Amino acid sequence: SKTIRSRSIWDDAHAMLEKAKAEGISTVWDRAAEQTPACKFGELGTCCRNCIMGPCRIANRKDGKMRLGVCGADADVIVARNFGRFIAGGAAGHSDHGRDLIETLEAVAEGKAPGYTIRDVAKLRRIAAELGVADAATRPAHDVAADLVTICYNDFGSRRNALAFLARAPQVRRDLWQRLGMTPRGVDREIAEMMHRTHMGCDNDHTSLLVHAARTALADGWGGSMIGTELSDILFGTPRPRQSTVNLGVLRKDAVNILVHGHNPVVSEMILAATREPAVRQAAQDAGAADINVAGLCCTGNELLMRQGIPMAGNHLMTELAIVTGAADAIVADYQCIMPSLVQIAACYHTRFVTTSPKGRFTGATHVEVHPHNAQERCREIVMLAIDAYTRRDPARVDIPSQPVSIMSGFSNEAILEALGGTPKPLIDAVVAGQIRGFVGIVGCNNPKIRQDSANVTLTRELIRRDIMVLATGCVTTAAGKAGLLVPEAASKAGEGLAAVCRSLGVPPVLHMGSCVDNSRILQLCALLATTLGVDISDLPVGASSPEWYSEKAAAIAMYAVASGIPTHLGLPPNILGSENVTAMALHGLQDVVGAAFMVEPDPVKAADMLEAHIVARRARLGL
Amino acid sequence: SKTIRSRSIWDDAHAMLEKAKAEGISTVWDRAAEQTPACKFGELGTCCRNCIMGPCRIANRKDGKMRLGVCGADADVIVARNFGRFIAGGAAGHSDHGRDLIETLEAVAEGKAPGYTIRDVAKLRRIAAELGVADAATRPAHDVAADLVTICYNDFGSRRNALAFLARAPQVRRDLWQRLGMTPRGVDREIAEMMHRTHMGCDNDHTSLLVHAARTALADGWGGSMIGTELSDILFGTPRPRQSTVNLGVLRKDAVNILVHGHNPVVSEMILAATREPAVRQAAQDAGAADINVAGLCCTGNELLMRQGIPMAGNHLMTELAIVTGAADAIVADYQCIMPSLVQIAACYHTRFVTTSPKGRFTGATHVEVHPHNAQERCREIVMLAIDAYTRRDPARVDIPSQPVSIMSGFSNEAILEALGGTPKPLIDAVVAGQIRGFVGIVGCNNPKIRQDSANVTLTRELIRRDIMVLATGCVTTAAGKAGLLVPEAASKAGEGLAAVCRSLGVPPVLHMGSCVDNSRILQLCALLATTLGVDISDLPVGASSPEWYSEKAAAIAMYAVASGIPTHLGLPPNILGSENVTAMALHGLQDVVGAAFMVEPDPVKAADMLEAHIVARRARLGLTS
Ligand code: SF4
Ligand code: SF4
Repeated sequence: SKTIRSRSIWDDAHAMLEKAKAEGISTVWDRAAEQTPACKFGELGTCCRNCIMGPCRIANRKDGKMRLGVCGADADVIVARNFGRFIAGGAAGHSDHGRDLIETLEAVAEGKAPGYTIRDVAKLRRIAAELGVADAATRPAHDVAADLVTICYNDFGSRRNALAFLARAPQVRRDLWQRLGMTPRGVDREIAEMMHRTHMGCDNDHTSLLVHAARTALADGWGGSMIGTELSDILFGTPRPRQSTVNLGVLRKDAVNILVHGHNPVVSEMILAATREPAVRQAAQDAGAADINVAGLCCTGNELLMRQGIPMAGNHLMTELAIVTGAADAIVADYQCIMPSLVQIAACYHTRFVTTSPKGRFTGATHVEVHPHNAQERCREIVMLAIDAYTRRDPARVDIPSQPVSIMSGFSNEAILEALGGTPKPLIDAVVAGQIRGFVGIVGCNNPKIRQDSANVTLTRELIRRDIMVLATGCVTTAAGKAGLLVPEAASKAGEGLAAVCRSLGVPPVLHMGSCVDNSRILQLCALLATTLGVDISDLPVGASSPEWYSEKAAAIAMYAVASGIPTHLGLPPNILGSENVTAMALHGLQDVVGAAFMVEPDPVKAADMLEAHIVARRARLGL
Repeated sequence: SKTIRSRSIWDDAHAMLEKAKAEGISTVWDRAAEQTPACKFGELGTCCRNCIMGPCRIANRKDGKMRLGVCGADADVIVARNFGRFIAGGAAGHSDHGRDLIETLEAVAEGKAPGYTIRDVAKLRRIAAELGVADAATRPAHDVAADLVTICYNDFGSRRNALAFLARAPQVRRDLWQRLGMTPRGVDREIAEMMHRTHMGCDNDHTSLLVHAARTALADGWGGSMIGTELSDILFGTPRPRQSTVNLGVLRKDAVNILVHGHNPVVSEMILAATREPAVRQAAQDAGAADINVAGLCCTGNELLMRQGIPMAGNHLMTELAIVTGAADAIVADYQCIMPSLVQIAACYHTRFVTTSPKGRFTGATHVEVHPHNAQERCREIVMLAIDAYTRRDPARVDIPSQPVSIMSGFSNEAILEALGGTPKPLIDAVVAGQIRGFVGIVGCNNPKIRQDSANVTLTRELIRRDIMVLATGCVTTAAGKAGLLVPEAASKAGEGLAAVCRSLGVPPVLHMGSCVDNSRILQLCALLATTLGVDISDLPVGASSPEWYSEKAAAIAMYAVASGIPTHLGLPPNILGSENVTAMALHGLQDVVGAAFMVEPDPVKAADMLEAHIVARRARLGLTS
């Protein structure tokens, strides 16, 4: 099938697309084909639905009609307001995730979270001292956790002048944010102000609207996401380099396969612990299974990969196909980027679709709500439902298509610095010498409009060939993994300088740094290098790219990378092209304001050319 | 012009529409006509733009295509998510307003707000004692204010189980909210969670989404709005009954006319103070003006009316027409519902359009940013700009069309209770006796799709005829005022029972209770009556109506009225009709959950029939006669 081949570059995707077609199961690609018309105005950003004087659409007509909304708003305001709410939704996704981590650490500190502990007490004391907890090195760990909880909760209040983790940014970058009015003050406050600004008759200046969009996204990267990353390491362990596998072949015919899906490790970490209890393992053996096999999907799978080495079944557009294998006995979901089509496809088989969060409700799903105080009990119940569903699996409909590909994961900043001997100096020297010319974080998703992982893999190959080290998060993890680029042996596919540095360190040329919230690790690493060198983040030879993005969260990540001084490439444009002024601001105007701008380029080789050109220019301004 | 007559019921609007037509000035009605080819999918709520796998539209096609979005979401999820974000935008409008009041009270308590004071120390001590401030009756006033500021800020945090003012609601209503998962916890938090829930692949159940929409709106009415109302009374005075005038005739040809527009009294109160300084009045007289005349627009005008008796120039669709009079020397705006067309229309005259808030930026406006620490200085500078613009006014293009209509305003709950002798008992006795059969809060805006104020005025007349007292806020204030219903003499236009009670108290049959944020006053009054009688708010003979609404803030008000147990009528439907399940939930399903539901009815007489039917049924459940 030429159509099936055009939808992905992977054999395991192709095999399940054939199977789904033979069984009459429609997938995300089929629904994408139906929605291709949609609305030109929605794509251009020139449709407004923010009050019922409208809806209004801005058109270019010879009679001059429909140039303004009923309230008088023009294309610039309407597009900027739509883009702002788009960003606020992405920031809110990371905000609630970070807030949930605070609640969990507070529950542990109060002794009200059976089965949860502080896995990394050393990191707890370090982070707490960094944020100003008195005597964080010597006081009882639960006292220290409670004080860190109070600081993090205060960043979710309305009385701070600047977020707590913002102190990591170099002084020149904080002074710039202050002059611009971009300093993030409260994680929830910026989201709430954006919704106020975008109400009819509030903020009607596209420049003002975009400035607060930067402030809202900065409250994510230096707030919601960074709190989520650091507290997750404290609760569940700081990642260290380890080996694992990826693709649909990680599912086992002889085992109970449980796929964790969503973003929150607070649930998936306890699911994993439940599968290790003797009575639970006995129920699986009583059912005829050889073992219980947990495999990861999306960001919560990335989290289990970084901290436990749990194999990854696939990324965004693989999620439906994982059920089509016939071996998915249960999907355990929390929230974000869980396509509701999985509920209907699970109904085609024996698969149980289990929801666990009060925020992630899916009509028709089996809801076993998980909170810290009952997670150990509830996650036990959830694994038992998976074992029961295993006994109802139809063996004739099982087809696990591929053999898993080996990967190396767990490259937190702590692991990176340890690999360098404890300081960033060897990394700076390699950059100064030109063996590593720069770094690019590839952090994108999948999008049905782009052949799955074609741009992710091509861009990754292009960059490491040019001695540009790649930092991979999100869906790119599975893409780079299946291409065999996440192992130390892949240095043979990097340039001479990068290959030599990788072989001397024993690391791959592509470092897996975690989930989408773990893009905050990349902010931290950039901030560390800039502070060490005494320059701004906008002076570093760095870049960010999302070749196949789709979600509001990806746009928020791109926005706070740009606002932090990181040139950011997107494979597809956001819904803003209906305003030339907003588009020019995103592509060019922001360069004069924050020292970086967006790039839109669907050709991954041309994308690599543009990212390299920025890296080269920044190398020149550093005198290298 | 038949078209001009069809656009409003008021003579002052007709004259300015005729004037605008001859001068080639397009108004909101003209732009509404251009946008009448409104997207069907946007109107039905079945278009989703929440990711760039889309946009997606759900259609009812013969070939069965486009039944689901690319992610698999159906019409129920897509409509419920769009409505949730719609509600969050309205709640965020009130949230930021209340937050600004907290900052102003904090600035006063620290002595960093020249020209601001605690105007109502007595209410400060009462509110602070109510929320748990230790020794609020005797401690220094600035110390008490600082502790109340801390309590209010904590409601804008993420560590509360329930908002502070939620304790006003009856226990039965709080227990119901708790079981349903509707208890509002943080003013900003509920807004943020709604944006998280409506992200792709998060909340994909329309019932769950609608329940959190109720929780988000409750964080407004019992949080952002209620904090805004009470702190505004503390900072600028608790309203008491007073006389004033309304309509475009409140503008004076011989004076410098300054129109305050927006929602925040922190700015308009200092503008008024600036126009009262002797040196500023001297510059106006030196320029040839008899005086400086401040007149109000929209909610900030409602606030100046309630606390200072400052006359109101007009409501939503009058804002453009006020500049067309040719006598508007300056518009001073803060934020919310300020149409950016005013900037272009001001450019057709001498009028200065001044913005004052970092949140309300308008391209091409004159920005003089106002904060508590510099408000006294900046507002003086702003009034001077108005005097200068007055000297450039074209006398030939001036046309102030009408004579002002007298109104009575200032009916805070404190004023109502004082008129009743200090307790609600005389009011309860009148309801039990059947002289006052029920209460309806009419809280709507204007909408170009409805002839201006035709439904607002007709519904108000229908209700008071049936002995149903009307509580008026927002744009309804100007509507009821211009019809002469905001004066005690209007008791002659009410039924026999309501007229007798009004004459016994000396009050109009329509009580102006303030701005849109002051709908929290109506929540407080309903909660007080329910608590006194030992029943739920859903047992009281009450209703709420928004016959001509348009904004997200209006939908948030309607949602938290319903969620609090108040049957709420809307003249126009929200963009939800593309989902029958969501529509059925809003119109019927919610009745079984929170004891009230939405009503959509564009006929104001039928709306009065439906509101009265609920009042009668609740009267029976209380064991009262009709
Ligand atoms: S806010 Fe303005 S542009 Fe948007 S729908 Fe309302 S009237 Fe139209
Ligand atoms: S969230 Fe779902 S329905 Fe909405 S645009 Fe994205 S794919 Fe389409």
